[PDB]
Amino acid sequence: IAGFIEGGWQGLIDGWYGYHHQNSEGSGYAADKEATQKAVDAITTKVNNIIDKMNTQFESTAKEFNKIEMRIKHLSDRVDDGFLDVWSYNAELLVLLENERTLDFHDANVNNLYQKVKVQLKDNAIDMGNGCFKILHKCNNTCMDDIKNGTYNYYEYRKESHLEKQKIDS
Amino acid sequence: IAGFIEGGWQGLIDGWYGYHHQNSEGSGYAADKEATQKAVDAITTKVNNIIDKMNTQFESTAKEFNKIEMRIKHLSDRVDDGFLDVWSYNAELLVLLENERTLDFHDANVNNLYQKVKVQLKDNAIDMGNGCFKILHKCNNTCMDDIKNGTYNYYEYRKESHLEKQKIDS
Amino acid sequence: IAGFIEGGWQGLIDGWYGYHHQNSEGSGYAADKEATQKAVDAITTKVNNIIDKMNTQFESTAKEFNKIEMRIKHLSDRVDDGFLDVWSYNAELLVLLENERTLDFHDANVNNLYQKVKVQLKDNAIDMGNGCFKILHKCNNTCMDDIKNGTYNYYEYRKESHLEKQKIDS
Amino acid sequence: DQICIGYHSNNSTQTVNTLLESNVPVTSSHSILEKEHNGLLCKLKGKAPLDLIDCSLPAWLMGNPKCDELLTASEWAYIKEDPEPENGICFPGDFDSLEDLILLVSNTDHFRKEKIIDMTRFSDVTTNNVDSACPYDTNGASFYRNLNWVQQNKGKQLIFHYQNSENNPLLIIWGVHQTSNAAEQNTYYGSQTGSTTITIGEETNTYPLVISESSILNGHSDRINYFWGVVNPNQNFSIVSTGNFIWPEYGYFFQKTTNISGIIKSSEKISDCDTICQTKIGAINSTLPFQNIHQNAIGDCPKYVKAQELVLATGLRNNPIK
Amino acid sequence: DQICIGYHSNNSTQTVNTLLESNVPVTSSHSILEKEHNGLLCKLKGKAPLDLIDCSLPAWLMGNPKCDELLTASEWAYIKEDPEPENGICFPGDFDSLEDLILLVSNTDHFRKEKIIDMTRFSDVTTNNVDSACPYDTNGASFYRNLNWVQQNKGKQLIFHYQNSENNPLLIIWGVHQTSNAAEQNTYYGSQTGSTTITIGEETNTYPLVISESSILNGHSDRINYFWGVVNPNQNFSIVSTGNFIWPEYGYFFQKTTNISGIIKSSEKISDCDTICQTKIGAINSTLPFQNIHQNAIGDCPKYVKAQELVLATGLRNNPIK
Amino acid sequence: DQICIGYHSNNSTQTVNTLLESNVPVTSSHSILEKEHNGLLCKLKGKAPLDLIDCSLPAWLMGNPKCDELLTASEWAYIKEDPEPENGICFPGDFDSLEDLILLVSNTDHFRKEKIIDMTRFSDVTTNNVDSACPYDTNGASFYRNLNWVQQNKGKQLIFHYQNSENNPLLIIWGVHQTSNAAEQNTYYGSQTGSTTITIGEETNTYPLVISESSILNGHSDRINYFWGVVNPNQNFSIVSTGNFIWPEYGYFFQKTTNISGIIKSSEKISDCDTICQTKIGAINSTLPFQNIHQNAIGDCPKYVKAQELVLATGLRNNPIK
Ligand SMILES: *[C@@H]1O[C@H](CO[C@@H]2O[C@@H](C)[C@@H](O)[C@@H](O)[C@@H]2O)[C@@H](O[C@@H]2O[C@H](CO)[C@@H](O[C@@H]3O[C@H](CO[C@H]4O[C@H](CO)[C@@H](O)[C@H](O)[C@@H]4O)[C@@H](O)[C@H](O[C@H]4O[C@H](CO)[C@@H](O)[C@H](O)[C@@H]4O)[C@@H]3O)[C@H](O)[C@H]2NC(C)=O)[C@H](O[C@H]2O[C@@H](C)[C@@H](O)[C@@H](O)[C@@H]2O)[C@H]1NC(C)=O
Ligand SMILES: *[C@@H]1O[C@H](CO[C@@H]2O[C@@H](C)[C@@H](O)[C@@H](O)[C@@H]2O)[C@@H](O[C@@H]2O[C@H](CO)[C@@H](O[C@@H]3O[C@H](CO[C@H]4O[C@H](CO)[C@@H](O)[C@H](O)[C@@H]4O)[C@@H](O)[C@H](O[C@H]4O[C@H](CO)[C@@H](O)[C@H](O)[C@@H]4O)[C@@H]3O)[C@H](O)[C@H]2NC(C)=O)[C@H](O[C@H]2O[C@@H](C)[C@@H](O)[C@@H](O)[C@@H]2O)[C@H]1NC(C)=O
Ligand SMILES: *[C@@H]1O[C@H](CO[C@@H]2O[C@@H](C)[C@@H](O)[C@@H](O)[C@@H]2O)[C@@H](O[C@@H]2O[C@H](CO)[C@@H](O[C@@H]3O[C@H](CO[C@H]4O[C@H](CO)[C@@H](O)[C@H](O)[C@@H]4O)[C@@H](O)[C@H](O[C@H]4O[C@H](CO)[C@@H](O)[C@H](O)[C@@H]4O)[C@@H]3O)[C@H](O)[C@H]2NC(C)=O)[C@H](O[C@H]2O[C@@H](C)[C@@H](O)[C@@H](O)[C@@H]2O)[C@H]1NC(C)=O
Ligand SMILES: *[C@@H]1O[C@H](CO[C@H]2O[C@@H](C)[C@@H](O)[C@@H](O)[C@@H]2O)[C@@H](O[C@@H]2O[C@H](CO)[C@@H](O[C@@H]3O[C@H](CO[C@@H]4O[C@H](CO)[C@@H](O)[C@H](O)[C@@H]4O)[C@@H](O)[C@H](O)[C@@H]3O)[C@H](O)[C@H]2NC(C)=O)[C@H](O)[C@H]1NC(C)=O
Ligand SMILES: *[C@@H]1O[C@H](CO[C@@H]2O[C@@H](C)[C@@H](O)[C@@H](O)[C@@H]2O)[C@@H](O[C@@H]2O[C@H](CO)[C@@H](O)[C@H](O)[C@H]2NC(C)=O)[C@H](O[C@H]2O[C@@H](C)[C@@H](O)[C@@H](O)[C@@H]2O)[C@H]1NC(C)=O
Ligand SMILES: *[C@@H]1O[C@H](CO[C@H]2O[C@@H](C)[C@@H](O)[C@@H](O)[C@@H]2O)[C@@H](O[C@@H]2O[C@H](CO)[C@@H](O)[C@H](O)[C@H]2NC(C)=O)[C@H](O[C@H]2O[C@@H](C)[C@@H](O)[C@@H](O)[C@@H]2O)[C@H]1NC(C)=O
Ligand SMILES: *[C@@H]1O[C@H](CO)[C@@H](O[C@@H]2O[C@H](CO)[C@@H](O)[C@H](O)[C@H]2NC(C)=O)[C@H](O[C@H]2O[C@@H](C)[C@@H](O)[C@@H](O)[C@@H]2O)[C@H]1NC(C)=O
Ligand SMILES: *[C@@H]1O[C@H](CO)[C@@H](O[C@@H]2O[C@H](CO)[C@@H](O)[C@H](O)[C@H]2NC(C)=O)[C@H](O)[C@H]1NC(C)=O
Ligand SMILES: *[C@@H]1O[C@H](CO)[C@@H](O[C@@H]2O[C@H](CO)[C@@H](O)[C@H](O)[C@H]2NC(C)=O)[C@H](O)[C@H]1NC(C)=O
Ligand SMILES: *[C@@H]1O[C@H](CO)[C@@H](O[C@@H]2O[C@H](CO)[C@@H](O)[C@H](O)[C@H]2NC(C)=O)[C@H](O)[C@H]1NC(C)=O
Ligand SMILES: *[C@@H]1O[C@H](CO)[C@@H](O[C@@H]2O[C@H](CO)[C@@H](O)[C@H](O)[C@H]2NC(C)=O)[C@H](O)[C@H]1NC(C)=O
Ligand SMILES: *[C@@H]1O[C@H](CO)[C@@H](O)[C@H](O)[C@H]1NC(C)=O
Repeated sequence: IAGFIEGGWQGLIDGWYGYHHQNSEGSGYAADKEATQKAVDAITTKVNNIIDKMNTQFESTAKEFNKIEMRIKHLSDRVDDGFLDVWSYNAELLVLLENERTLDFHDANVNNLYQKVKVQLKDNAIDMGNGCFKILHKCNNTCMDDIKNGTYNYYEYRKESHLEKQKIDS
Repeated sequence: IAGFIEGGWQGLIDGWYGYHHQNSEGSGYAADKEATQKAVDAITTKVNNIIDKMNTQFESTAKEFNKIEMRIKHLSDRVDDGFLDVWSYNAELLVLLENERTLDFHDANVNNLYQKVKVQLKDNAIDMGNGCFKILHKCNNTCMDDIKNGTYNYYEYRKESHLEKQKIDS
Repeated sequence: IAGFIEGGWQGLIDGWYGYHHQNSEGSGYAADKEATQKAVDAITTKVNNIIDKMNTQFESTAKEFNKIEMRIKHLSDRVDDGFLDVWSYNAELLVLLENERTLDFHDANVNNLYQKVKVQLKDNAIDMGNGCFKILHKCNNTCMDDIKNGTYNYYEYRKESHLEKQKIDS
Repeated sequence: DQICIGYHSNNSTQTVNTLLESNVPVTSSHSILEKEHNGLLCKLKGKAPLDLIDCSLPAWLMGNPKCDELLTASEWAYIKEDPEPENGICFPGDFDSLEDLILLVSNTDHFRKEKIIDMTRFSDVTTNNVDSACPYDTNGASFYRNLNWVQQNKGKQLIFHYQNSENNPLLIIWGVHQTSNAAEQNTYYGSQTGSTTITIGEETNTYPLVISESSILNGHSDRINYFWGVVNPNQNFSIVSTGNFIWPEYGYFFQKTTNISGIIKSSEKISDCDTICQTKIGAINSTLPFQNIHQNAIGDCPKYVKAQELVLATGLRNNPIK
Repeated sequence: DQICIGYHSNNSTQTVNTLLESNVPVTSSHSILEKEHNGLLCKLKGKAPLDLIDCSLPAWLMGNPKCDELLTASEWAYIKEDPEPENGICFPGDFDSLEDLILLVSNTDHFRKEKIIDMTRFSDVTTNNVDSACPYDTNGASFYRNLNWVQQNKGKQLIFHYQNSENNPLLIIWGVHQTSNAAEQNTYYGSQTGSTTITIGEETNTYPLVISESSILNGHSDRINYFWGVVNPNQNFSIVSTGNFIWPEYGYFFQKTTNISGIIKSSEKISDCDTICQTKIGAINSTLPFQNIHQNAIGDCPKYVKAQELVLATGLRNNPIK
Repeated sequence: DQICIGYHSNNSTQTVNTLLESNVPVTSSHSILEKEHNGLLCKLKGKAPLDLIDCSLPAWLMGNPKCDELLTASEWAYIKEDPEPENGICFPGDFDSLEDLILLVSNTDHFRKEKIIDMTRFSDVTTNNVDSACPYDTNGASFYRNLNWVQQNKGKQLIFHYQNSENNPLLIIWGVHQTSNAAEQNTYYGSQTGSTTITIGEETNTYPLVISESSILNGHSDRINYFWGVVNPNQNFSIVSTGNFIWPEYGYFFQKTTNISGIIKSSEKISDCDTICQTKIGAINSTLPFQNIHQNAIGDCPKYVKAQELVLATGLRNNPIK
């Protein structure tokens, strides 16, 4: 009933981003399948790079020196403490930065859908400010599909929308 | 008199982001307390993460070998050179990248305040292009407060606004 | 004839971002020189930081030990494997991340030009949704230059625009 | 009529941390930290490890009678040894350069025992000598299978030459007897002489007679110290000895690998499993980039970190409207 | 009627660098690089260092008479030594494996001197011998407090055994006399023999008689070379000597810690201050993640980097409306 | 009338990878990875390397008659040695501590050979001895130019003292003869003694006579083992020898540098070129941050990585409107 401004939708079950419509023929949730897939491929690519770029040298446990070489064993230990601190700090900050960016990426994708719809409708709708548009003309299932597919024609519905705008203006 | 497009406000003394209103009753600066506090928490969290994640192994100064073991001392010296070059490069770029993002973060928060006001007023105001709105009806302190609190009623003022817009379209 | 929404312009040859216009006098491409230069300095600063921050200790190839110290030579070898894996991983992810951001940066800069035109024209134009604006009044070369320079006067063409809009509304 | 733009929510309880915010609920996430302890010892990339059972590596190599002999040609990815092996070096002495030897034989593609010296060639001497500190069964007296303790030299010079006519290097292990006193020296060798020079390629190893008492260990105040060398394809080795010497009657032909693994110290048995990365407290059979299980590992491994968790957000902020 | 959206400017002169821009003015910022020099030597985490005053570590351990004696049990977080100690090894000779010893005693939870050997138990021999190279003051011949120089063995074998019945390891330090010539060997020991075996746990150390001239150093062409060992809890040590031996009459029970610090080389005094991280040029009492003060440090320290500054923007671009 | 906002496209075939997407066409890009193999050996920051031609470093240092004598005072930024030098240590024996020596002489600001000992000072002795194992441009017997083999000592003690009064440290190299048997020992020295002590500063090095046969190597069953040491400014060295000594007649004065480089092993000759970074398979004359050419390098170098490519996007997504 309300849009992305107020939160997420339990009812959107076939994708990441999408639409909810209401008209005389009924209502429903529908995923923007293409925006979802594109975001899925991007996130999968990100996760797979973080994983697959770790292509390592063969790891050895041969780290022993003779009993009169404790100083060398200590060097081996502080080498490993050195790398432990590098990898720990870097891994920790990578996760925190990437999580911030991943959440923003989702916000940018949702905003893009909103902007795409906003610009098709123009003043044939009133932006309700909650992620929803109040459409100023009868918008049936074919009309809804056209908005979703990006093929909505402003001028087709301009006259009817303008008359509806008049009584609001009173 | 002008807004964020043109620069910051020395007169905004009690917050990071906010508003300046002008009406028949007076004028003044006021911070958006909640947007400010939210941003402060985010930046505090960022800084505290960058500092606190440096959780290190106990550091030793035992790096000595015997007089006939200079090759081992040299190994110990280039181990430290190696970590020095790792930490120095990574620390520099981290600061450079995090500063770019912190500045973008502030821009995005200001733009958000802007968008929120804009979608509330709709065509009840003219966007002056400098971060300010010229509103087409008398807007008293309760009205100004409502705009700031996000409870402005677009339909309450539609009629008065339309009449003034007509006088403008001439 | 279409804009950034649909892709780039081979015809834009003197800058990164810019405009294409169409009026009675004719048509043509023109770079936004300022926005281009600002972005170029930004990207050059980025690449130079990534390169110049690599200020290193003097590198040596003295890494040998006697024939009865194969365990020390092994420690030396795994120290280099260690640094090898640290630099490889971090260099790879640095490039992947910076490339994502450089592309977003270019997108942001194009969006800025678009927002700046949109807010000047307001309802004196119809946003065609493809990166272009259909202007509702005659807009000669001077007028076009004013839009590109940020000095376009809304109220000067309002009456003419309102007349053309009412015809569309029929 | 209305159309709304929105996004997916679900019943996930997963949360993630970001640079700006802590404990943010998300619709899905993915861990990049391997944290699982399973305690299994496996094969490494389809290659089995050498299981020393209750023996130490030196005991197995020299052939402590209580250790299983190597009968067939074999190979292994790494070596599994008990933390405190029951069967170690039985005649007290030091095994020289054990750390470097591990680098050579911790991962092998071919490994085979062979007789190298026919001990019957030497005359006026006794051979295959034995000791109650190295028994097979209780109250017995035996000795390392691979090594041949020669006695009763009476100061006589024994000379031996060998060429490696195989295409794999040859590992040999020998011993040098430090006697407790002149009387023992006489009892064992019949002369106050007994020094040995062994030459491998162009390296010369000389062991002069040393007579000196030590503390009693496993019944012995005397010592036999062990040494080893590798003879390369077409390389020669030679021995000159007037006594006090334990001969490398047997040796091992072997083929090196490029990847050095090491010894996994564990009480556990090898299980019927396979892993790309192994530690002494379990397999890390994962390609995730990081792990917090153990500092030391073998194979194709994630990097060790001390993070408790490293969870990437994949999904959306899980903030459904009421 | 008007409403505007805007943001905060102030009079700050701070600037930051970003990946894209240099020297950008901001309203506030925060350094994450510790830069401050204070030159103080402090307690580390509430725990005081061992002040060696003007002695070297070996001189203090062995009890050079010019160095202060450890009268009561103590402990310390690190060792503070002058760069060039006035008082070091007085009887010339080498101190074996000092680097390995530092790893053991640089950070201790307990350290207590105790008499290990009753030197009256030996007969036909002189003890507590003394030398002009180790004075307590000018012309006052003396010797290390902890090490007992035994002479006039005449080839007689001395025997000693000790059992560590504490829960703390025991550090012992001894010396072996290399005489210059047969005549010197005679006046000190009365025999052309003088060899020592010292056994600690399973380990045997043998020091045969060495008679050989060296260059004169502080009046001496002979040498006393020093060695040390650690007797673990429930372990024994024993000594068999026929001469040329400086006995470990006193030793130190000590409790190891996990965190190895080391020796801080400096002429400064220890001040009344506490820090989480110490360097030889001063304390880095900071939880900032990086420092550019010194490559070597001890404790809970920021990482050393070459940067001149590392400043994070926290506030806004300070670009007030003209 | 219309106005549109747009951006640049071109016919670049360049692609980059990002964290979200692979092979994205862009209008421009810039590699940060140095990849080029040129196979040149160069000067390093304007400083020439030392070219050993076909001598090994010890053979050159000692002055094998078959390599070129250093005549002038010289300097070098690194040392260039053949992988398999024709001319090495001609008289069989071990060269002690080569690796430590390399750290001292790999990069020098000044290097100059001088005569240190006047060998004509010794009577009843033969000097400048010669051997068929160390021949000239063939054949005829000779010896290392810097090292003077003294014979026919006949148990007589020789004594030498030297003071370094120069302001640079001095490198000296000496040898000690291990004879095969008593008959050989008598043939060379005329007596069954031959022991040497060389003191440098406060360090004493003692080499007692060793008679012991080895395998025949270049016509020799005996050996000469080589040692070296450094005499600091205002320090002395001395030698006491009764035989079996090869004297350090010549030495090298040198000036140490702060930057340790090492030995470049290659068959290539030095080219008239100049680089800031050198590897043994070519120069890396670049300020790029990373390189994938060789693990081992010298100078001011990019970091070694395993990547095949590191390409930063600079331009825009190259997706022109159809
Ligand atoms: C650290 O040294 C401890 C003492 O060393 C001994 O004295 C030294 C000065 C030196 O001479 C050294 O060579 C000596 O061995 C040592 O503890 C000793 O261990 C000995 C066994 O190795 C043990 O011998 C036994 O002595 C018994 C004598 O009677 C006991 O009770 C008497 C009551 O007054 C009194 O005299 C003492 O309390 C005696 O201990 C014998 O009864 C016994 O005979 C058995 O063994 C014979 C041969 O094996 C058999 O033939 C016979 O049939 C019996 O079975 C045996 O000889 C010493 O008593 C013992 N000394 C003390 C004071 O405890 C430590 O070694 C052992 O530690 C003991 C406690 C055990 O755990 C044992 O297994 C350890 O090996 C030693 N610690 C280490 C780590 O080596
Ligand atoms: C970005 O690439 C553009 C495409 O280039 C084409 O693909 C490249 C990968 C490469 O293989 C190139 O050879 C291809 O041409 C490029 O645009 C091209 O520019 C060419 C240079 O003038 C031009 O060549 C001409 O082609 C004529 C062929 O006729 C056209 O129509 C034919 C229908 O069947 C078909 O063949 C193609 O569609 C052809 O375009 C020739 O007749 C003409 O010959 C004259 O000039 C020759 C040398 O200049 C003389 O030797 C000869 O005697 C004649 O005088 C000439 O070969 C391509 O037509 C043109 N392609 C298209 C589709 O426009 C861009 O470079 C240039 O773009 C043109 C339009 C100009 O603006 C010019 O200033 C640009 O440099 C290139 N973008 C940039 C900025 O470089
Ligand atoms: C590097 O070696 C230097 C030379 O070594 C000496 O000769 C070698 C060939 C070898 O035999 C070696 O064993 C010799 O010691 C050495 O410099 C020498 O140091 C000696 C003291 O350690 C010193 O002895 C003094 O000799 C004086 C007489 O000689 C002078 O006059 C002579 C005639 O005109 C002339 O031939 C000499 O060159 C001198 O100019 C004695 O007067 C003096 O006795 C007095 O002082 C003693 C203590 O100071 C008292 O005990 C005594 O009662 C008298 O009052 C003393 O015996 C040598 O002269 C000196 N040789 C030279 C040529 O200088 C370096 O060590 C010392 O350097 C000297 C200058 C001091 O600074 C000292 O502190 C240094 O240790 C040596 N360098 C090092 C670092 O070891
Ligand atoms: C000895 O030095 C260690 C440093 O590491 C060393 O550990 C030794 C055992 C040894 O192996 C050595 O080689 C190795 O280098 C010190 O241990 C660190 O110091 C303290 C412990 O008091 C810890 O710092 C604080 O940790 C607090 C709590 O931990 C946090 O838990 C919560 C979980 O909700 C979470 O916020 C984080 O995950 C934290 O881990 C924090 O409140 C506080 O702010 C500090 O960060 C630190 O974690 C210890 N590290 C390790 C590896 O143990 C010892 O204190 C030294 N010993 C002595 C007696 O001084
Ligand atoms: C031996 O281990 C290497 C590890 O890489 C390095 O190369 C070795 C030759 C040696 O120099 C080591 O010290 C180095 O660390 C390993 O090679 C890697 O294997 C992984 C397996 O997942 C590959 O993904 C990766 O590409 C590869 N990396 C490198 C740098 O080569 C070897 O495994 C591979 O060996 C090759 C010869 C093939 O048999 C291949 O199928 C196998 O994965 C490993 N060798 C063996 C025989 O196991
Ligand atoms: C020796 O190598 C220098 C690299 O850094 C070294 O510093 C030494 C003191 C020593 O600790 C080495 O272990 C360590 O690796 C190098 O100096 C570097 O030059 C950079 C050029 O941009 C400068 O940033 C900086 O001075 C220095 N880098 C660092 C991190 O210290 C020397 O080469 C250059 O030295 C500087 C001072 C220049 O002015 C030139 O004299 C010279 O090109 C190098 N010395 C020599 C003689 O080659
Ligand atoms: C381009 O269009 C603009 C907008 O109408 C014209 O300029 C305006 O002219 C009116 C009077 O005609 C004047 O009141 C405005 O101040 C002026 N606005 C702007 C944006 O400058 C312009 O026509 C006029 O240009 C001016 C400079 C003058 O020469 C006048 O005589 C002329 O009519 C248009 N330019 C052309 C060549 O058509
Ligand atoms: C849904 O409504 C749309 C919009 O009116 C209908 O599309 C038009 O239908 C009218 C009358 O049938 C025609 O005059 C137009 O030619 C149609 N225009 C388009 C967009 O094709 C559509 O027919 C309606 N669909 C249903 C199922 O009633
Ligand atoms: C502020 O402006 C509004 C709009 O003209 C007026 O407040 C209205 O007053 C009456 C009863 O209070 C009702 O028409 C509305 O419920 C009120 N609107 C609001 C904002 O609640 C009035 O002119 C001004 N209010 C004050 C404080 O004078
Ligand atoms: C290894 O031993 C063999 C002997 O079994 C050596 O072969 C002889 O070499 C000498 C000179 O090198 C020749 O004169 C003989 O003709 C060879 N005899 C045989 C039967 O081959 C071989 O040289 C030795 N290897 C080395 C490196 O010395
Ligand atoms: C290494 O790079 C440097 C810097 O580009 C080169 O030095 C230049 O060499 C050219 C000759 O081709 C001369 O103009 C100057 O000596 C340098 N250029 C300038 C203007 O500074 C050097 O030649 C390169 N080395 C090699 C052989 O690749
Ligand atoms: C170190 O930090 C603590 C806690 O802030 C403080 O009490 C103490 O004064 C500091 N020590 C120094 C060196 O000032």
